[PDB]
Amino acid sequence: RPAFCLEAPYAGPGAAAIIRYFYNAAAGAAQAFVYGGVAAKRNNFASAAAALAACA
Repeated sequence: RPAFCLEAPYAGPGAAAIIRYFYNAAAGAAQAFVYGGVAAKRNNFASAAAALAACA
């Protein structure tokens, strides 16, 4: 499992309210989070499926 899959989700400083997915390693699950539209980190995916494919 890539190390970035352990990062906490990062909304960043933007003002958009975009639904994105992160891998929650403790939950063994991809979960939705709000991304502000800038300054993304790597644990940040378009869908649950893309999160799981990278990290599960």
